Amino acid sequence: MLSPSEIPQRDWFPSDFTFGAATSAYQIEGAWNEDGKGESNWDHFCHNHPERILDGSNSDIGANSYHMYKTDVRLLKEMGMDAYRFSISWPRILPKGTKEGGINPDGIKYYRNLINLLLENGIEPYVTIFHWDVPQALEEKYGGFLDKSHKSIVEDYTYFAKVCFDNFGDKVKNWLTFNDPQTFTSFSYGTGVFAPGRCSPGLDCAYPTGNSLVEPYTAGHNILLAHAEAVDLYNKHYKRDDTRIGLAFDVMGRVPYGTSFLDKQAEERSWDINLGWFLEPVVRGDYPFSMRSLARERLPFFKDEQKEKLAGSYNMLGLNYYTSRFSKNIDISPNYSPVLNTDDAYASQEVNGPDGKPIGPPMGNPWIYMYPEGLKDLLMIMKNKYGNPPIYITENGIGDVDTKETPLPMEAALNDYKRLDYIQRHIATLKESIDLGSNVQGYFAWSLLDNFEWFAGFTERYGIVYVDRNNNCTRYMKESAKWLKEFNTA
Amino acid sequence: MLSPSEIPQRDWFPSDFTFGAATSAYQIEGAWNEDGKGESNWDHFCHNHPERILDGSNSDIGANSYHMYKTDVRLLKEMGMDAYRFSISWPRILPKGTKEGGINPDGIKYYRNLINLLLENGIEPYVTIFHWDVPQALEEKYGGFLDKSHKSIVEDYTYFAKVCFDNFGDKVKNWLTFNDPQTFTSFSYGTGVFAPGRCSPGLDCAYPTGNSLVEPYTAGHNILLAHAEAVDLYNKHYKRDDTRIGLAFDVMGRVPYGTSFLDKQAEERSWDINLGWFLEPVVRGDYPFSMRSLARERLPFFKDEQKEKLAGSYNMLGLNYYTSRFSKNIDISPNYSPVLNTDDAYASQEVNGPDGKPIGPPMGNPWIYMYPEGLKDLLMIMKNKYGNPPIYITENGIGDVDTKETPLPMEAALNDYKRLDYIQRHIATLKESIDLGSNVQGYFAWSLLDNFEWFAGFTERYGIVYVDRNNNCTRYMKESAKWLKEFNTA
Repeated sequence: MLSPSEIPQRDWFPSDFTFGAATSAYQIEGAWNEDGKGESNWDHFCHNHPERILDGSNSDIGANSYHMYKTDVRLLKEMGMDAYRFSISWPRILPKGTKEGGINPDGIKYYRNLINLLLENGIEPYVTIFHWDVPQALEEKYGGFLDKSHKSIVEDYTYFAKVCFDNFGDKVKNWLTFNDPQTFTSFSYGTGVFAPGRCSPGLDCAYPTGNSLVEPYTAGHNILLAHAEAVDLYNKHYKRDDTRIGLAFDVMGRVPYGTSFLDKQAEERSWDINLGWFLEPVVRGDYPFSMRSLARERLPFFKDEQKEKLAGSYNMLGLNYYTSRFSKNIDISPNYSPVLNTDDAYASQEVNGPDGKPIGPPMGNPWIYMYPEGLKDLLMIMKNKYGNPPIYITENGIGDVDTKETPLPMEAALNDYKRLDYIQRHIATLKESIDLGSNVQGYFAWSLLDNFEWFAGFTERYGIVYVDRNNNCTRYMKESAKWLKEFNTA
Repeated sequence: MLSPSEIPQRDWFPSDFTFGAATSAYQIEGAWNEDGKGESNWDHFCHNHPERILDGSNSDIGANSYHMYKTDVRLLKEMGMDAYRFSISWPRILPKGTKEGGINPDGIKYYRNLINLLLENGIEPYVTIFHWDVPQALEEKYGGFLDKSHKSIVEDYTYFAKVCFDNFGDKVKNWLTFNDPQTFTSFSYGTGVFAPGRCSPGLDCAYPTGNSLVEPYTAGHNILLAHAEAVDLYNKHYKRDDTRIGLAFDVMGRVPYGTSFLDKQAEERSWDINLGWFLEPVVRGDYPFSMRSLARERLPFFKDEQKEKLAGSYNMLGLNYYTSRFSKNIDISPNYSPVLNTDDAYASQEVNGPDGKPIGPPMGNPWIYMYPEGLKDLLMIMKNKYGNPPIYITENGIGDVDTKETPLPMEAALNDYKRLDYIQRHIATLKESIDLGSNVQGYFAWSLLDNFEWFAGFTERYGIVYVDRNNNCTRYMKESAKWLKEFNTA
C-alpha cells in the first residue's frame, strides 16, 4: 500500500499538465443501428459470431452513451477532469463509409453536441478519429484495411477525417487519427480474436482463411498511409498554431528475460515489433530495420513520396500503457517458424522471469500485471531515441473481472482499491519521468465507464465509473473516480 | 607528438603482461619450393596471376626467414620481446596437405628448431596454425575451405592440427588455430583480391565465376568447424594446465556515422559482421542474430553437436586491430541489393565522418587511419558483452608505403616515427583499457619484419625491423624496434 507521502498530488505536475478519462465509440455508445448509423465490422462480428465473445454479448447498448452523453460530461466535470478523450464512430458519420454514401446528419449532431457540452464545462476534447469500428460496407467492398490496392481504404479514411475536420475543427484542437493500430492489426488479422476474426488456416478463429503472417502487415501498412494522408490534409487546410494532431500506440514494456546479451537483443526486437512498427514510420518514414529484415517481403515498402508524408506526421503522440513482459530470445533456425505476425520478433513474451515470479503483481484479468517501471522505460525511450515529442498517456487502467460464474458484487466493484493503487502508481511514475526529462504532458485514466470489452465482452469492468446495465446504465463513481476527483479538486 | 609523460612505460603493465612481435609463414619464409614443401594457394595465385598483385611480385623469397630464422630470433631477443607469434606453413608440413601425402621431415625440422631456439632464448612461442596458406593440392582436390561437404577440409585441417600438436605440443603452450578468418573469406571469395581470387560474375577478380554472397560464408563455416574440431582434439589429448588454445580475429572499430539511432544500429550490425561472424560462434555456438536475419540461407546452420563443440572453444582470444570506420545506415529497400558478403550488414563503412574529416590521421597506406579509441571500444565490447576473456592484441601496426615510382629511402624507412607514435598510442590505450577492467594480457607489434603484403606485394613495409631485399634480406632495426627494445629492457 502506498504511504501518505507516496500518493501523488496535483501540484506535483505543472499547471498546464492534463488529466482526463477516455473511452471508445463502440465500447460505450450503444444505439448501434439508430438515427442512420451504418453497420460496423464489430456489429457484424458480434451479431454473427457471439461464440467468439467470451460471454456471447455485443455492444448494441454498451453504456448507452449515445443517449447519456450529458451524464458522462457531468461525471467528467465532477471529477474536475481537464480533458476527455473519446472516439468518433466511422459508420455513424458515413453509413456507407464513403462520400457517395453521404454524411449522416444525426451522427454529426451527436459529436457536435458532445464537443460543445464538454467545452461549455471547461473540459478539453481529445478526439480519436478511428477506434477499430470500420463501416461494414467498406469491409465488404474491399476488406477495409485489408485493401490490397493501398488506395481505396486510404482515400475513404482520409475523407472520413475531412468530415470530422470540416464539422468539428473549429471546436477541436486535439486530434488522434488512430488508437492501438498494433492491437487492431494483430488481433483482427493475426490471432483473429477481433472482428472480422481472420487468421491463417489451422488456427482457431472464425475465418481461418487469411494469413496471420501477412494480413496484419497489410492492414498496418494501410493504417499508416491513411494516417499520413489525413495528417497531410489537416496540415494543409485545418491546422492552427494552437491545434495538434497525432495517433496513439498500444505498448507493453519489454524487459530482457535473462542476463545474456541475447535477451537484450530480443527485448530490442520486441519494442520494435510492438511500438516501433507504427512509431518509427511516423517518426522517420519507414518501419524498423529489425522488422524489415525479419518480415521481409511480407512487410510492404513505402514509396519515397509516402515516406515523406509519414516522417514527422504528428504534433503529439499517445501511449496506451498497461503492462510489460520479459522478452526471451529465440534463435533463427530450422527448428523455429513464425506462425503469427508477432512471432517475427523472434522472442517469446514472458509474464514470469527466470526466477518463476511475475514481472509484476497480477491486476485481475488474464493479462495485466502491474509494472509501472515499464512506463518509465517506455518514456525514456521516447525521450532518448525518438526525439522526446509531446506525449500523452492516452490509456492506463485495469479490468475488474466480473463473470456470470464469478460476479463482482457492486459494493466490491465500487471499492476498486487495486485500480486506485495502480492508477496512483503510474501517475507517480509520470512525475518521476517528467523530472527525468520526459516530455509527457497528460494522463488519461482508461475507461471513464464500465463498458463492452471486445472479445471479453462484459466480463471485465475497466471504468473508474461503475455502470449498472441492469438499471438504465446508471453511473456510480468508484473509489478510483473519487480519488481522482479529490486529486484534480485539491 | 606524445609528451614525455604520455609515453608508455613497461612498469605501466603487470610483470606477467606479454609484449612481442608477429609474422606469418607465406609473408616471410621464402623457400617456397625447397626441402619438399608443397605448393600453396598463394604460390599458385602469385605465380599464375602476378597481375593481381599491385607490384606483380610474389613471396618466393619473402624475408627468407626459412633460412634466416636465427637472425629473427636474435632480433626478438635484442628487443627483449616476451613472445613471438609466427605461423606454420600447412603445405610445408604436409606437401599434399593430407595424411596420405605424408609429413615432410624438413618442415617439422624447421619449426622444431625455430621453437627450440626461441625457448632457449626465453621467448614464448605463440603459434598460429593457419594463416591463409592452403596447400594447392587441397585447393584443386575440393576447393579447400570452399569444400561443399563441410567434411574434407575439416578433417584435413584437424589432421594438420594434430601433426602440429604431436610434434610441437610438448614445447608450445599457446596455440592459435586461425588468424583473420574474416579477411581471408571476404577477400579470397568476396572481392577476390586474395588467392585463389574468386568473386561474383561481373566483378573484377581473376575468377569472376564464384559467388561473393555465398562463398565467403561457406569458407567461413568450414573454418569454424575446423577450429572446433581442432580445439576438441587438443582439449582431449594435448592440453595441459599451463597450455592454451584459441584463434585471432581481424577487426576494425565501428563508430556511428551520424547521431541518428539508425547509425547506432548500423554500427551494431557492422561489429557483428566483422567481429561477431567468427567470435559469437566460438563464444555461444552460433552466428550473430543480425547475420542470420540478413544473410539468411546464404549462412549455413550448425548441427547441435557442432554448436556444442564451438561454444567455449578457446582459452584466450587474439585481436588484430589497425583502424576503425564510421558505420552509416542503409535501409532495406527494393533499391538496395547486397553484392559483397560484407554488404549484408546494411551499412557503408566510411573513413570520413559527416564533417568530411577522417576518423583518424592517415598512417600512409590506403586503409589505415589511426584511431586508438577504437581499440578501447573493442576491448570494452569483449569485456562487457563477450565474457571478458583473456585477450592478446595479436596484431597492431602500420605499413610504410614503398613503391618503384616512389621508393622509401632506407634512412626514411628506419626513422619510422609515424609507426613509433602509432604503436606507443595503442599501447597506452591498453593501459587505459586494463584500468577499465579489460582482460587483455599481451600486445604483438605486427610485422617483426618488412615482408610480402599479399595483394599489396612489397609496396608496403610493416616491419619494426627493416629488410633489405636488395642485399641478402639483411635486417636493420627501425626506431620503432629500438624504442620497443628500450621499453622492454628499461
